[PDB]
Amino acid sequence: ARYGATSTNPAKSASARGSYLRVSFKNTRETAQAINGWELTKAQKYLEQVLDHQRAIPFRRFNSSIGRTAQGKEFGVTKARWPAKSVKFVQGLLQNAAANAEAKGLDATKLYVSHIQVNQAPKQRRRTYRAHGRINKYESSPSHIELVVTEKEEAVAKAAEKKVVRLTSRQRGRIAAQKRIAA
Amino acid sequence: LKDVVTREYTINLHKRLHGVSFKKRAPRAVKEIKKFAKLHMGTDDVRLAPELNQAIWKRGVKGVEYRLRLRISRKRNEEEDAKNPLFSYVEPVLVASAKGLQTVVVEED
Amino acid sequence: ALAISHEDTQILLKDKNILQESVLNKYRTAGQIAQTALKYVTSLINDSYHSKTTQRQLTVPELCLLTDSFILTRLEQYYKNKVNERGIAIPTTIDIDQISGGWCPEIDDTQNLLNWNKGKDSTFASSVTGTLRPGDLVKITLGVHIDGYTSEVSHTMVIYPVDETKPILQPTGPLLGGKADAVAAAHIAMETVVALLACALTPEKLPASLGGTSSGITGQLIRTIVDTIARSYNCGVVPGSRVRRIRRFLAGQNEGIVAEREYKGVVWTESHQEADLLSNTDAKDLTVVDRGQSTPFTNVSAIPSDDFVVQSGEVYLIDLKMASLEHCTKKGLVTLETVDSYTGKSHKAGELIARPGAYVRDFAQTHILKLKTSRQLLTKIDKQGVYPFKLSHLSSNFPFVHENEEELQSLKKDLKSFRLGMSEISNNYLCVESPIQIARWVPWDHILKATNPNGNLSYDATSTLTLPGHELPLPKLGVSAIKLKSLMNSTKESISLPVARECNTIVLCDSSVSTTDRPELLRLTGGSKTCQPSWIHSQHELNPQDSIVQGIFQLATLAKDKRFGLLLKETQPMKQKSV
Amino acid sequence: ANLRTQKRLAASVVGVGKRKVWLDPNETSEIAQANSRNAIRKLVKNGTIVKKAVTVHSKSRT
Amino acid sequence: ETRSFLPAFDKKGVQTQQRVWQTERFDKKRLDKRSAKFVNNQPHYRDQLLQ
RNA sequence: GAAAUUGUUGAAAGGGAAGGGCAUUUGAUCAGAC
RNA sequence: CGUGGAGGUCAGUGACGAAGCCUAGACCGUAAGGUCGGGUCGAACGGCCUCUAGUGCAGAUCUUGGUGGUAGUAGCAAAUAUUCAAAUGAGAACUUUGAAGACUGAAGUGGGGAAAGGUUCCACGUCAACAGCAGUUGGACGUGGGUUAGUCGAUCCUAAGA
Ligand SMILES: [Mg+2]
Ligand SMILES: [Mg+2]
Ligand SMILES: [Mg+2]
Ligand SMILES: [Mg+2]
Ligand SMILES: [Mg+2]
Ligand SMILES: [Mg+2]
Ligand SMILES: [Mg+2]
Ligand SMILES: [Mg+2]
Ligand SMILES: [Mg+2]
Ligand SMILES: [Mg+2]
Ligand SMILES: [Mg+2]
Ligand SMILES: [Mg+2]
Ligand SMILES: [Mg+2]
Ligand SMILES: [Mg+2]
Ligand SMILES: [Mg+2]
Ligand SMILES: [Mg+2]
Ligand SMILES: [Mg+2]
Ligand SMILES: [Mg+2]
Ligand SMILES: [Mg+2]
Ligand SMILES: [Mg+2]
Ligand SMILES: [Mg+2]
Ligand SMILES: [Mg+2]
Ligand SMILES: [Mg+2]
Ligand SMILES: [Mg+2]
Ligand SMILES: [Mg+2]
Ligand SMILES: [Mg+2]
Ligand SMILES: [Mg+2]
Ligand SMILES: [Mg+2]
Ligand SMILES: [Mg+2]
Ligand SMILES: [Mg+2]
Ligand SMILES: [Mg+2]
Ligand SMILES: [Mg+2]
Ligand SMILES: [Mg+2]
Repeated sequence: ARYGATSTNPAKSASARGSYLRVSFKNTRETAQAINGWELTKAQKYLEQVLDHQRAIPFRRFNSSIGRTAQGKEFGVTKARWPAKSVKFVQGLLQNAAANAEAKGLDATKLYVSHIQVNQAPKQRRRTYRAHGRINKYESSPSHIELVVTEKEEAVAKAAEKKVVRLTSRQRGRIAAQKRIAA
Repeated sequence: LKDVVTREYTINLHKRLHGVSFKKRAPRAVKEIKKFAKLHMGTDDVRLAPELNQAIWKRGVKGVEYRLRLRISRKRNEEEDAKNPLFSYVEPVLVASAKGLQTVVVEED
Repeated sequence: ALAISHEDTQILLKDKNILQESVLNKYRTAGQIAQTALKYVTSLINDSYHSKTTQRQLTVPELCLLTDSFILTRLEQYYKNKVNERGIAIPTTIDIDQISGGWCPEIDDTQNLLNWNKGKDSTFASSVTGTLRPGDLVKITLGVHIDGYTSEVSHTMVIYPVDETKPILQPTGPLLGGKADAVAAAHIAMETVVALLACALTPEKLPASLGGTSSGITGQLIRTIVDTIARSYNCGVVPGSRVRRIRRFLAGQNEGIVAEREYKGVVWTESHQEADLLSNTDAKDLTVVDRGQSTPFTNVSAIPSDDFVVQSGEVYLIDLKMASLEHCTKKGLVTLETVDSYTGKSHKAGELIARPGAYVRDFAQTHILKLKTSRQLLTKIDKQGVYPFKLSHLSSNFPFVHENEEELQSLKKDLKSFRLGMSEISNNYLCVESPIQIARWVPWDHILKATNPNGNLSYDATSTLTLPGHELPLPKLGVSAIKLKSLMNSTKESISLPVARECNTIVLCDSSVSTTDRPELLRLTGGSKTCQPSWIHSQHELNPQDSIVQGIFQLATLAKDKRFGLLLKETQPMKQKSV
Repeated sequence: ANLRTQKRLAASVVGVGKRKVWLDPNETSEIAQANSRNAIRKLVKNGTIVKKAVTVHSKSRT
Repeated sequence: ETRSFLPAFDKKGVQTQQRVWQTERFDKKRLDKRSAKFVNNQPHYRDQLLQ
């Protein structure tokens, strides 16, 4: 374990990590951030929809040159896709997450995904063939993923107001006059 | 809910295949039939009786007929739950001319 | 139907296992036919050895054929038209001192056995030879089925020198070894359980310091006793013994490998020898692997020996092998060792290199055979029932009405052709061989120093369901048969033991089944001719003052009376000589 | 099941082209167990396998 | 007959033959990246358009 | 187990580059004090 | 000012954390640099006095190694062509079978060899990597089987030559 840093309370969260998977790193990172912060029941149905092309994954960083679609309007962006393979693995990490959660005794409708991250696996290397008898690297950008689901706690409202008040000698006598005037 | 039907439709293939690539022409008809039957009885799960296949290909890739008389049956799906409880099945009806025939409910018995 | 259903699972298992008259007469023909067998072997045995020289000493390979072909003689004459399946349940197996069982040589091999052991010898000089020397403990195991119902004979005959000083042919002297202490321990225990299975018909005349009326017979009762008789005589109860419930085409030994739902019986393994040594510290911790093997109906087939409680209308087998102890200072575990065909394994002068003479067909395993000789064996082996055989039984000439040298040659030329169809079946595992094993004592102090990297629990053994997987149990954790051979193969501490094997079949009948009697005990393979002890003197026997011992003497002479509510019949043999 | 081999041996035993070999689609479990010529022999005479009729080139027009 | 046999599996085999394919792949990619530079070394090349 | 390079969270900023210099505003953050 | 090693000295520092590495935390020095706190780490190291050198990097179309932007873009388009069901299967555009449609069209996409290949043939297992999509298939991977000569070749003879 030792995931990317978490602001979560560990007791109430579940975690799932695949690694060295075969997927577009640039595509899977996108599909991640589409679902980040969501409630789980939600996102699950969502990815399903995408798999049928009812919704899409807005491409917010590695977007360059893609075709623009209608379904982007939803998230207010013109560039979006349906990365079918990238999803299979996320559902996978989502399917599992739901499960590791239920063995810890955490409520399934109180679940949501707080923390989702994808960084780069070691690239893997093939050969490829070009004109004039030259050779170029032919590679994949395999992808690490980790997914930390949280049990929703809205129960936090804490009273913090810390006043150590330094008031001058003038400042004191001038409050004493407002309260002498029968404020 | 939806209930378990059968009907007989004439399809105009002539219009749906209009201006297709001669080499890909027939294969469209296969898709244009599955699409057509997800229209009526929007079952979305459509299967093709291989006789119908021999009907669509009987004339070769470029020679698909102008009109088919198609017996379509809505039926229930089994075990192994698919997204649908419901089925679609298209198979041929042997008939002189596809001309001037009206859609008809064949009463199942 | 092709599908084996719940309708027929009921029609096959509980129905044909109903005790009815049509059924009993099949068993009764088997009780005598089998005892008519032992009486024949017994005859031939002494004719050669004890008395005057008849111009050849028969050999063990010799007596096997004559024995078997005689037991074919008697199945020719009974239910000939009436019944489809009639045959030999277990083939004649003649065994010697250290041998547990499984020894059934074909004629071909006396030059093979001789050859292989040419170098390493002098312990086993009786087995390799086939000639039997004096002072030997010799089992003879026979069984027969009629319509798939099994009656089994087992007895331990001691052979003696010959004293002609008395014109009366007296076997001079008694048997003065701890050897004889074994056979009289089993002979005692045989009568012991004989009288116990009478009390489960009715809790009548049941020993009071033992059972009461709460239990006619219990899982714990029978087991507590036999180990008492053992510890009495200091004879180690062999790991191979059992007390079994039997059915049509289902018997204990037929397939030790193939599983049985709804299992009934008392089982004895090495997993039980630790429990007796480990009854000192009562620690209940069982270190268990969660494996789902032999999982289906584990409840019934796990072989619980406590949950067995005797019923009436059941057919039981008593199987007892009791290994004697030459004095062994440090306490140890009694185990079985297996005998191979390959010389190279060992430089030990004391090893036996031999061949398995018994086989079995597993209808589970299906493999297409390319060879045309191993095919003719396959469809032939399937022309026989579910019981163990040797390659001789399969043939045209095997019963051989008139026995000539011309016929001895007819079978030998065939054996070789069947040897070659045997290779292709035995490697593809379409058939399993019978293990030929030795009696092996081990010091406890080898196994408690045991250092192992862990490893294969894989299923290679004929052993039954639960016990086998780890063999030596969980409280010994880390030990499987493999690391056991390794331990058993540090040999300064190794030693081997004589054995007395005893098989009785007992059929429990009520007054609906037995009319003239009132509730009775039918002893098949119990005949007065077959159960004869041999001259024996041992200073161990008969420990008084144990409530279980005093209850056996009470019950020993209790079955000794006709005021006893359960009258014990002994099936008498048949008439042998006809010419 | 993978029936390539069974179709190959069929052409060789029957002694005709792989074109002309019929394997009963309903027999696909049984044909699986063939795996040798003499077995295919049995299957060939049995009728689970059959050598298909030659397509026609008619000279009547010429 | 209650004996139910699907199972045959050995982790020792799969796991330890797993590393194997995983080590050598590491070495094949490493023979690639050593030679990647001058793989395109082409002495006695003829430019088509250059003078 | 560094750098380049990369993901996530935090903060901050952005009308055709960014970055630095002098100076103070606002935000954070730390020493000296006895 | 700093660096790798030597002689000397602080009866120097150290498993109660040595060196290293991270640090919009502090401190001295004009500067080269030194010094402390935190984190990380697990076995050796530093100050002064002297000796020595393979002693300090932004460059050299510098040397090897490692990584981006470019960019999920260029592209994956010659050889007329595929389609329906069933089977198998965690999974089928691509495997197996049936069905239908087509191509090579005897100077063939057919059946045999030489040169060269060396096990690629065949079978049972199998899908991490390879087959620039896939993969339940394979010229891949793992375990094995497979080549039988008095008459076919080599062998013998001589050619240009050696
Ligand atoms: Mg652009
Ligand atoms: Mg473009
Ligand atoms: Mg290229
Ligand atoms: Mg080239
Ligand atoms: Mg057009
Ligand atoms: Mg470079
Ligand atoms: Mg490390
Ligand atoms: Mg960095
Ligand atoms: Mg310094
Ligand atoms: Mg140096
Ligand atoms: Mg440190
Ligand atoms: Mg920094
Ligand atoms: Mg230099
Ligand atoms: Mg440098
Ligand atoms: Mg540099
Ligand atoms: Mg450069
Ligand atoms: Mg690049
Ligand atoms: Mg493109
Ligand atoms: Mg390409
Ligand atoms: Mg192109
Ligand atoms: Mg093309
Ligand atoms: Mg394709
Ligand atoms: Mg043509
Ligand atoms: Mg052409
Ligand atoms: Mg070819
Ligand atoms: Mg060839
Ligand atoms: Mg091949
Ligand atoms: Mg294969
Ligand atoms: Mg590929
Ligand atoms: Mg793949
Ligand atoms: Mg290979
Ligand atoms: Mg000759
Ligand atoms: Mg010649």
